Amino acid sequence: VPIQKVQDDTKTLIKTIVTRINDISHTQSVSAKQRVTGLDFIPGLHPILSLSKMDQTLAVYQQVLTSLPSQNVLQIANDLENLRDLLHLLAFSKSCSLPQTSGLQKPESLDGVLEASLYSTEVVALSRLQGSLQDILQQLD
Amino acid sequence: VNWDIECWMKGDLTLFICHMEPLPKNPFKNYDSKVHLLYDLPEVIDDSPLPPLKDSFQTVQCNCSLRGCECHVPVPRAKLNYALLMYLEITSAGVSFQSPLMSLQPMLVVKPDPPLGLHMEVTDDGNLKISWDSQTMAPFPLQYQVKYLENSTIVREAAEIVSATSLLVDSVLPGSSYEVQVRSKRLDGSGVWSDWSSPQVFTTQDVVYFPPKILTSVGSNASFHCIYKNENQIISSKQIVWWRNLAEKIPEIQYSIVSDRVSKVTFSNLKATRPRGKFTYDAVYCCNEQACHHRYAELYVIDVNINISCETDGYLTKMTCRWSPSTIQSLVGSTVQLRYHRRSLYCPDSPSIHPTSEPKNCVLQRDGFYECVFQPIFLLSGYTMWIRINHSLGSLDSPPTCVLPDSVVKPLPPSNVKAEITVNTGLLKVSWEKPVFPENNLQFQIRYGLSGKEIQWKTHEVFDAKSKSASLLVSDLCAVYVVQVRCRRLDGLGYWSNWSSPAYTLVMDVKVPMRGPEFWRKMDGDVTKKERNVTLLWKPLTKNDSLCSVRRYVVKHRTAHNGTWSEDVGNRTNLTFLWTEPAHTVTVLAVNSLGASLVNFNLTFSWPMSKVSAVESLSAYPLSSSCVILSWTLSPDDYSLLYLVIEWKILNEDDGMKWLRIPSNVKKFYIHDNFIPIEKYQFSLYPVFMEGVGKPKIIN
Amino acid sequence: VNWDIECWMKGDLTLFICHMEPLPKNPFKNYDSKVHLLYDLPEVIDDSPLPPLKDSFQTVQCNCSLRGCECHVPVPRAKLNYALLMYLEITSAGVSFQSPLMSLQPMLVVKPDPPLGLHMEVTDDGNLKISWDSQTMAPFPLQYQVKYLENSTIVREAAEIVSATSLLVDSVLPGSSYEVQVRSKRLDGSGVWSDWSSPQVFTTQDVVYFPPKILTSVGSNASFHCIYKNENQIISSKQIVWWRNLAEKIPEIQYSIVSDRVSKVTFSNLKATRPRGKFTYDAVYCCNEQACHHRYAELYVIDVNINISCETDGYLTKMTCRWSPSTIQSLVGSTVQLRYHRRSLYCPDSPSIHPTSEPKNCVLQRDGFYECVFQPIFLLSGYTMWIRINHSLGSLDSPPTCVLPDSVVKPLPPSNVKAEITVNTGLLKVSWEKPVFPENNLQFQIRYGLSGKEIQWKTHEVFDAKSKSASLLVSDLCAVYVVQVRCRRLDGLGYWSNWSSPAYTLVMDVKVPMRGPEFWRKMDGDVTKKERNVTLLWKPLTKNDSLCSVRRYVVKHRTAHNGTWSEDVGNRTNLTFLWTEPAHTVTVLAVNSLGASLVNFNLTFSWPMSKVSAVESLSAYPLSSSCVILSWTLSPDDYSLLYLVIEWKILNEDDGMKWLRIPSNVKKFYIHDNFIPIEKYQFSLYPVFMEGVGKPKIIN
Repeated sequence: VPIQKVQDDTKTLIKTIVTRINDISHTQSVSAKQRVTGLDFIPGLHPILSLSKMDQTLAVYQQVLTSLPSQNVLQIANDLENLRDLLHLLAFSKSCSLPQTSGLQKPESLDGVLEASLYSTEVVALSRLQGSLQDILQQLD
Repeated sequence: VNWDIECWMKGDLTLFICHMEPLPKNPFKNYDSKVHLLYDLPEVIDDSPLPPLKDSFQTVQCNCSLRGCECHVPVPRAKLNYALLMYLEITSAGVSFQSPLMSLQPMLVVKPDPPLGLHMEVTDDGNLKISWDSQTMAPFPLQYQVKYLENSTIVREAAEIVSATSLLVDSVLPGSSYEVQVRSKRLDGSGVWSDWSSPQVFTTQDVVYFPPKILTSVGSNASFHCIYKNENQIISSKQIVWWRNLAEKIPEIQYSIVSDRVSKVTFSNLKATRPRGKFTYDAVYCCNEQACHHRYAELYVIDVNINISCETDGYLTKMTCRWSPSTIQSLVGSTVQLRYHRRSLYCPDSPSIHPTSEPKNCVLQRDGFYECVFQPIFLLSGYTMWIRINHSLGSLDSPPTCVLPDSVVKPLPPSNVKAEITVNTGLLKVSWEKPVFPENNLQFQIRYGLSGKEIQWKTHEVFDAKSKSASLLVSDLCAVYVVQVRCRRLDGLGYWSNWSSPAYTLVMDVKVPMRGPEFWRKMDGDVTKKERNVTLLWKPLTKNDSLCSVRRYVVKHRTAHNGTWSEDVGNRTNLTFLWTEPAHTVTVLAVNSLGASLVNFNLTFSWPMSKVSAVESLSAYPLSSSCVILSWTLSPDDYSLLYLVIEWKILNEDDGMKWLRIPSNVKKFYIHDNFIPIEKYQFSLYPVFMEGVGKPKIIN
Repeated sequence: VNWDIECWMKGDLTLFICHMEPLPKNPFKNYDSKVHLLYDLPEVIDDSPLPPLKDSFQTVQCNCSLRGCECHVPVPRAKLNYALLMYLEITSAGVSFQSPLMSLQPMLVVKPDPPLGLHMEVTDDGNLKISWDSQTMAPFPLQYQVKYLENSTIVREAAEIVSATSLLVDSVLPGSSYEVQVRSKRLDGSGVWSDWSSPQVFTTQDVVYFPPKILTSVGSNASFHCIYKNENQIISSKQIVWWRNLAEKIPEIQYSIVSDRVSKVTFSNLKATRPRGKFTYDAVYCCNEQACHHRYAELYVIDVNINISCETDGYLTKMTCRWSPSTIQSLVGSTVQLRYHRRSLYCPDSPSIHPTSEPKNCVLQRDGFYECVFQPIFLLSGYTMWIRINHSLGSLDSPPTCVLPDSVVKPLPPSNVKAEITVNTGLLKVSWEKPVFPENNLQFQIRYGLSGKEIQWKTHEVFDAKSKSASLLVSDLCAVYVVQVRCRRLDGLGYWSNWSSPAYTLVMDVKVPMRGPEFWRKMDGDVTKKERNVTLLWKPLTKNDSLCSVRRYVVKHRTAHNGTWSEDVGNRTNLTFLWTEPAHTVTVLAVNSLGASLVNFNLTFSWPMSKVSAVESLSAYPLSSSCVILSWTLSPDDYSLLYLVIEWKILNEDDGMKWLRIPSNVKKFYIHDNFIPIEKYQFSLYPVFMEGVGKPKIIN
């Protein structure tokens, strides 16, 4: 398959999910400056550069939101599984034969915070993934 | 043999327990030692030194085990204060040992049960309250010993003895655990200490809110509290910044310091809370300046309000109270109930949620309203009512409301509503039968309009509570009218009755047709014959002339010899009759149900003045295809002409004769008709007199 | 005492069974003979001649009956290959008999279970195929003996040994019965023959169709075979003529001779079977030429070409897939299931029926289709679709279809579309709000038209995905326009949005009137009177002069003394004013919301100039009742005539006034109006100048 359509597809689908999160989080306008304790297992205070690092961040994203019990979230999860597979494919299209290793996470502090603060957890989740994909779309160029 | 004996009264004050342990250990490993407790409970305190009879002691067989013997003495509660005389008989290896008689009061030696309901809560000053229940069944004071184990950054166990059922614990340490145990003992007498209760544990967070959750209403005032611990350091109240939903920082004007470790925030005049996507409240935050803890204080604010539409039936046997749950739908799990208290007097100016309130069943209709139907009813009793919504987080009430059954009455509709036309007056008379109602204090309303697809309803009110009928002016006396009568209480209280049956007016001739028709005559018969057919030619009466109707036409004739006679002509508008007399006049009457027409024209046929020509000249001037001028000159003779009649037709057309009576004073006339110029028109001007018709002037 | 002992390992390889029969018959009728089996299962094969210890043998109490003793020795499956040491202890009448030690291996002596699943079938060549199911648990090969007996006119019995699980019998005799029995035995070793299986009976018919049924699809090929037997003789395949539904002799070109007794017909490119009343199949008849036997072959051809349509919602929440079962109702009983596999990638160039498919639940509607909503949806995942028509004759799969949700997105109509006419440019500018969508790459289609019972819609497309408003050219600047917009994906994928709400512009005067009304005067007042009422008389502006509207008429007056002043006449078209000054200049202004008409008519009244005459002749020539020519001559004096104004009225009529301004250069004019020769007419010609209207010319 041609890679230009793949790139345009990535840009379009990511901005579609941007719209999804934006208008879902409408009753959830955020102040990005506040740090609440206990969601440290979400990085994102950093620029994302490499295919491996963005890939693993996204994998963790999926994993942490697996604890999140919703339905709009479930559709977003489908979206991200699609995006994860296509980023595998784009890394392949780079013609870099770097081995694609994955996994390597511990779901305990996540579940403690889950049983703690579902409200904060989901809202910071949406907001930080927003910022994450924002830096990503900055980085794709 | 030596024995150790412990006796205490059970907490239930029903059993006296004497626990026993042998001393020393195991010199008796294979013998069945039988221990008996012989007790007496004298009923009379008599000051006579008579020894008790040996047959008065009751014997209880003690239960002996490998660890000891326990003897249970049932003591009636009425004899707890009496002296319990008892002694022990122990039989072992064939040898009986009798203990000396002992006297005791079971009330003075009771072992209370351990207290229950152990709870730890934090005051708004940051101070822990260790709370437990007092034993109600105990008729004696209790002293409690409270052993707490502060498992804080500094582990602090202390056992404290209190008589109250709550303990003051100051300055709850954030991020710490606590183990507490409590036991009790009779305050007065040789109290036996109760066993230590189950340790209740209350563990703290580095940030503690109190009261953490708030359910409240719109416009109210409330306050949260915080104790912030930054790592191992408790953050000062001067340093705790409060936040709501972390999107709005609370002004420090609404902060307050109880103690330097304890921060408090204060709010006033709340409004209804909007769900945030799925999230449905306001999240308060305790933050060390910008250091916001992951924990929170949660605020619920709801708008308290609910109405209810109660209506008393016209038969005064029930109310139907109906209300909408549309405002309750926000909080899932909220259960609603209409609570009413009935009052023997009239409704107060301010309905109040009465403590003695009964629940009411209410049925949701397909409309989405809850229907509360009350039966039987008393019209003069004030029913104080409100809605109780039982959410999971407390019970809240709608504003109480009082309804009077007599004040919500809808009367029955007026009956026997009859629409008739008063004869010779033309007035719409509506008669009806009144609905059953107390005091007959009813105000009736009548609406009427033309019967048709669109009834232009006109309303008229009957304030007279004694009136059973009313008369209304109308303009058309020959049309059907739809009439309805509704009523309500004369004082205007309650509701209007629904409109009655549509009363339809019948159409009848209120009056005889106001005029007789204008007729002309057609001559069927040559001049030579003395007999000539007079084909009269008239037209039906219009609405005004017929008024309501012309049931028939009757042509009246007069002659010199035959006198006067009439011919019932009916609905046809012509009459051919033979002319045979020198003087012959014709009159047509328009007869309706009430009689013949009043005003009627006449036309005499006379042979001598059939020769008299009162018209000198006649001319026709066609203005257009739609107009022709007729002008004529009359003879200068003093002709007493009644009127002139213009007869015009297309020549060669014997069926195109058109006639019109015009006043005799007219000299030029304008005829409006579709005049075709190629057709030749015969214009004839007949002079008409009282005694006959004059000889006409004719032009072609 | 003598025993005939048989021992075998049970078919399940769990029990070793030793059956024992005493020899001879009945010398023992009243004694309890206890037979004890002692067996040993050594675990280690050690080459040491150490006798087995007497405490090692396990004793088995055998079940002895009047017919014999059965010994049940549990042999572990792991020890089936081990040496089973065996010896017997028989005690009877107080005497114990011990048999010599016996050694055997249970695996070598196994009696298998009988073969099961004895199916029977006819091959396409006309051969008689026996088949049965092998024992899946046997760890050793099984040899099968097959006994089949042919119940034809001659009874034939055959018993055959086979190593396979099927047997073939040649030359199926039509109208013959075959019963088969199969028994198994281990191929290697002294295996014990299994008991015969249940006999399976297969009776042939005079005509044998194989396959008698074919459930096939449209365009697919079906092959049917025959062995036709007439009476006692098998009809040769050369004589077999095939017929479909007995109404269509299948051509001999479609006849394939498998054998001298087997004729084969093969349908190719099969058409969907038309429902023949109660027949949903094509009946395939084997016939000896014309002698068609009453039995046939069933041919089922279904149309599996069902189109499935899928749509994605604008909120990007769900897929809506639909399809219609119209090709399925032909066969009653077919169960259809959509089987979906969601490929993680995009859809393949060739969608394929994926083995891992998932059952999908879909609803038949009132419209006859089946909807299939997919949730959650995956944007880049290939959703492979197909219906599985599970018919009783077999399951049929629709061609696999794969859908990517992006190309099936139907847009939301844009919100808040606004339509208005720009002022002073007349451009209908339309603004709309773009609904939420990915990439905003939206091609918008508008539709606009005049407001009325029938809107002649005009459309326009918006290719710029960034545009939010546009100005448009409309025909009527004062008529209401109705506008609707719909949007789609600019790439052409997805769908079009529903058309928006009708947008209505508001009618407003885009510009002032362009010309003032033509006004003449009605001259009221005696000539001897210096004061004379001047009744100005104009007419309302047209739609072109007013453009949209004129809100009021303003008459501006000018005098030498009072200067210039204007009088608003509003909506009125006449103005009577007194003439008092020698020169009074009057100008009527047509004013709308934006102001007065730019260019306006003027008319001056002057006593000195009202005496000046520029016309000497004027003649009325009646062309017809609809036209009259006025012919006149103008002065040789150099009168600067602005224009002439023709005045005509009916004499004796003060309300038959009509006027017309004509250019001053006119000498003859045609007045086209309804004209009555009877009445006398006043034709007046008005010379108009700078100084005022000169003295006019009037002809009767």
